[PDB]
Amino acid sequence: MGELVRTDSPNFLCSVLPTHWRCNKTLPIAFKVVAKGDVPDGTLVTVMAGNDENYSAELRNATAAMKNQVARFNDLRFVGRSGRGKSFTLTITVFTNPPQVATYHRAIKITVDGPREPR
Amino acid sequence: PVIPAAALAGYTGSGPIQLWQFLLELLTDKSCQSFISWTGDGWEFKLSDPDEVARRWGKRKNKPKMNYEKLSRGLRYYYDKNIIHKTAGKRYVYRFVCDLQSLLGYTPEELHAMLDVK
Amino acid sequence: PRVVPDQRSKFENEEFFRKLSRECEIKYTGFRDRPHEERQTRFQNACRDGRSEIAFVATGTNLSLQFFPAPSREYVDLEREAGKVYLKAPMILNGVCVIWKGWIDLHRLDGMGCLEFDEERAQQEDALAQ
DNA sequence: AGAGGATGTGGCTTC
DNA sequence: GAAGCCACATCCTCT
Repeated sequence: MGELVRTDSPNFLCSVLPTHWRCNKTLPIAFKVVAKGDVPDGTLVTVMAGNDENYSAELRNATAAMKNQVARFNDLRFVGRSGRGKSFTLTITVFTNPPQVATYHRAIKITVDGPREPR
Repeated sequence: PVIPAAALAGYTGSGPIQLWQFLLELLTDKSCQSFISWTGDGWEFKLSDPDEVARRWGKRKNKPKMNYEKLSRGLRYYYDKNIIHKTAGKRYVYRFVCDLQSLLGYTPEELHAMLDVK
Repeated sequence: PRVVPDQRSKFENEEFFRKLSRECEIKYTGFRDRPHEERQTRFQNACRDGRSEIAFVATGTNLSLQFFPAPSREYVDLEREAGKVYLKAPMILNGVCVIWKGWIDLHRLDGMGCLEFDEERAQQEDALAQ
C-alpha cells in the first residue's frame, strides 16, 4: 500500500524513489515492485543499475520475492555513484519462464554526500 | 624531528593533515615518546597516553572536543583501507600496515635506532 | 499485460531497442569488488549453469541472463572458439519478446552482444493475451 | 576496550 | 557557485 509508478514494461509498477540520495544510505521508502498480471508467489525479483559513467553500480539487498503480486525489497541501497548530474537506469528482473525485465531510466542520482543544504 | 614523516607520507600542506600522517609525525619526534611510541616490532606502536594524543590531534585539527573515543573511531576506519590495523589483545596498540619503508625510505630497524627506541 | 500490442513496431521504433541492435560492447557485471581471478571462475561456472549478468557498457543497461528456451548446449556455446563463449537467452524486455545474443572472452570477461526480435515467442505471447 | 553503523561537517576540486 | 569527492567528527548500540 502506497504510491506507485509505471515502469518501461506494461506488466510492472514500482514505488517512488528519491531523485537524489546518499550512497549506501537506507531509502526513505522501501522499494517495491508490483506486477500487473498474475505472477506466482515466491517468484524472485532482482534489481540492477548503471549508465554511461558506471556500467554496473554496486547495490545492497537487491533481491526480493514476489508475494501477492508484490516484491518488497528489505533495505535496498545504492553503493555505486551515478556521476555529477547523472541518474541510473534501473533494470528490474522478474524470474519467470522466461524472465521478464522492466527498465526505468533516470530513476535516481546517487552521490557520496547525497542531498545537502547550501553552504 | 629525525625525518619529515608527514612529508614522506604524502602531506604537502594541501588541506588538513590526515590522522595517520599526524601519528607518524608524533612517532618521529623524540619528545613525544612519553605518550606515543613504537613497540619495537615493525611499524607497531602504542598510545601510552591516548588522552594526550587525542588532545594534540584535536588541537592540530581545531576540534577542542576531540577525545580518544573519537580518535579511535578514525583509526577503526583505516582497517578496510589497510593503512593501520589493531593489534588484538593489546590495549591502545595499533600497527601501520601500509608500505612505510617505501614512503619513509627507512626500515623499522633503522628508524627505531634513529629514534633510540628502548 | 505481459506484452505490448505493437510488439513488432516497439522493437523497430523506440531508441532503447534500436541502440541495442548492433554489436554493442558488453561486459560481465558480476562481483566487480572481487579479484579478476575469482570473477573469471564465477562467470564461467555460472555460464555452465545457464546464467550470467551482462550489461551494455556503452549505455550501462544491465541485464540478468538465463540461457534456456521458453545446462544447455546451443544457448551456451563453448566450442565455437577457444577462450570466447557464445551465449543466447530469450526474455520479455519492456513488453517485447527478444533474444539476447553475444560472446565474452573467458579472460577479458567482456565482448560484444545485441538484441533481436523473437518472431516465434512474440507470436505465441500475443495469442495468449488475445 | 573495541568494532562498526548512521549521519552531519568543513576542506578542496571539478563542472 | 553548485555539486562532487574526502576524511573525518559525533553519537550510539552491542559484545
